[PDB]
Amino acid sequence: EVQLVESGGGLVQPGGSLRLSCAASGFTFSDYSIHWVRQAPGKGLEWVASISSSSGSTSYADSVKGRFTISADTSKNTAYLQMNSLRAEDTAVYYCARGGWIAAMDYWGQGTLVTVFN
Amino acid sequence: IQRTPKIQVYSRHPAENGKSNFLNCYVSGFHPSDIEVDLLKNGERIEKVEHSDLSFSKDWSFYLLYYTEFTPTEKDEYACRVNHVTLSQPKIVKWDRDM
Amino acid sequence: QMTQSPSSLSASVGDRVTITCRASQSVSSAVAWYQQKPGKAPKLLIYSASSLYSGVPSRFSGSRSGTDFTLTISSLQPEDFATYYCQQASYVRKTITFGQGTKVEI
Amino acid sequence: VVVGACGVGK
Amino acid sequence: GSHSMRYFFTSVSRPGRGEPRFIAVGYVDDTQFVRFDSDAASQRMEPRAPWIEQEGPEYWDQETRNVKAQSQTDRVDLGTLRGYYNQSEAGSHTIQIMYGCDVGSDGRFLRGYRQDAYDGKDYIALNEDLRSWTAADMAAQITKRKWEAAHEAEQLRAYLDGTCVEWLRRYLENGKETLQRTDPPKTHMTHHPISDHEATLRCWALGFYPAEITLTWQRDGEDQTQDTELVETRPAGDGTFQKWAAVVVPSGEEQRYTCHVQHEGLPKPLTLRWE
Ligand SMILES: *CCC(=O)N1CCN(c2nc(=O)n(-c3c(C)ccnc3C(C)C)c3nc(-c4c(O)cccc4F)c(F)cc23)[C@@H](C)C1
Repeated sequence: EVQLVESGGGLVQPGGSLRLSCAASGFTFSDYSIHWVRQAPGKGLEWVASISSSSGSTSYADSVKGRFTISADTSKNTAYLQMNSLRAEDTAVYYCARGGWIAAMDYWGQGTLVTVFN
Repeated sequence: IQRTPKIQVYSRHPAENGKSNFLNCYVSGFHPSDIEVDLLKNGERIEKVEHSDLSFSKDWSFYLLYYTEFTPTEKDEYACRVNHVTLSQPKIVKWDRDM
Repeated sequence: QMTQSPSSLSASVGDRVTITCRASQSVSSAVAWYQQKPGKAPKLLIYSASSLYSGVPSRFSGSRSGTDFTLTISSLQPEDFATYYCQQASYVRKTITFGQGTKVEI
Repeated sequence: VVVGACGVGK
Repeated sequence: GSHSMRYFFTSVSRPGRGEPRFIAVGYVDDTQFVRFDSDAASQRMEPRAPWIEQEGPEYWDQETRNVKAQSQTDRVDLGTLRGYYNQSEAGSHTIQIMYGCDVGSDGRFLRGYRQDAYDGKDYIALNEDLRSWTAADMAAQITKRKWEAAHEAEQLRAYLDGTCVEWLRRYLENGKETLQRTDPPKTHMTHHPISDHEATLRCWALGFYPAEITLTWQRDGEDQTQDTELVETRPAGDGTFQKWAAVVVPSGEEQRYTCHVQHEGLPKPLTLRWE
């Protein structure tokens, strides 16, 4: 029943800006986290950043620590990922997940390709 | 409900006259948390007494540690004055050197 | 640091395959196992390092021998050939770490 | 650390 | 070597005198290490250990925010439980909460706790399976229904099971020289005469940590446990504890009674005798 739909990623120049939006729907948004995980082409999964919808706690991967900022509008069921100072290594497929009370991202999105192109 | 405190007056180190110790008044096993503990020097209250933090045991009964710095001697006698909701009148427990 | 071994292992249908995960400084609570078929969103299999996620077939099972977590597929089937990642979360540092991934082949 | 801000209230 | 980190919260209502008083205390093992008082002017989680002051300002910013949110939560349960028991709104009432975790010597999860109490009596608790509550009376059944419909035991699961274990195994290495020490007791024995034909024997134990000790008075093998004062393990105040056991042995019969001390800081039990 829970559906996580992510959108808003595409071709961007290095040192640009993107705002990836994960439109959650199917659960009380305030009770679950929302994590952003990226899948570099060919390489493996990498956790990027995290948000706790209630209490407003964030986290970052120490490779996107100062560049990315996650926000989340509780009465829109939509968690955002603002990407600044985008490097050539930031290109991947960005999945938005859901921390599911069990210390595991039980529901995942579909993916949103971000192509940092020079 | 309401259970009376259990007072215990002692010293941090074994009592040796002339050597600085700490007088303790360990009140425990009481409820509710409203207690008034005074450390008495020969029937006179001591003003610079610190106390521990209000915790409780496994059965939800509180306990506090009121301590002050004193130097024991043969002349002086120390005690602890405890007034609780369950106690009709304040209880005076003399500091026995042997407990 | 955390190394998932091996980076690739090939086995036939019916075999018993074990993917190990060296979560040195991780609690057993935060260790979960995922299965990503190529070009698809990952799929949770194990959480708390031993508990099967609801709906996952009962041939998957995790364990822990010391500071080392293992995923075992008791009887491999021709749908369990994917890439498997183990996560570990550090509540102190507030970071989820995904293992490199073990590609199970035919 | 103390328990976070998740709960309901007795 | 099992270790535990417990948090004790005491919310006491004082109608007509301001807001309910809230006191929060945390203990790794038996060493307090944090503190919060709703009356102290600081209004912050105050460290009470030397090994906990190495935590950055973000630790004390989150910790203060998460303990005031519990202070305000307990400030509305006191009014909620007051109507649940239908008590007058001009009486003092106490809500006590304890939780934490037990981490073995291996550094692994053993057991997680969550136990509330209204007016000293048990109110509700979290079972060993960490997914079911144990209501204590007929007013706590409403809470057990609010806490099951809203999955209170499943959101809390990731804290006792995951967060306490990860954060308690941070204190045991930061406070390595303090929490992970076993000071053996400084046992001795004293004779206090009360009569010509009766006397008492006091078996002491001073300056031992952790507080878990056992003093027993055996009379030629058989442990008495009768006419044997066994005052509670009392804190010396400097991070160690004291305890003593007494007995009312008759005069001239001193040299047949023995004291045994079983502290984990001792290689083997002691066999104190008179003289
Ligand atoms: C009442 C319950 C309670 O107090 N807790 C709230 C949830 N929680 C918790 N805290 C936390 O910081 N993270 C976390 C971690 C460990 C790493 C990165 N980001 C976060 C937050 C910002 C989401 C928690 N992470 C998870 C979680 C993990 O570990 C893995 C995948 C998905 C997740 F959501 C979690 F389940 C709870 C986290 C503690 C304080 C318990």
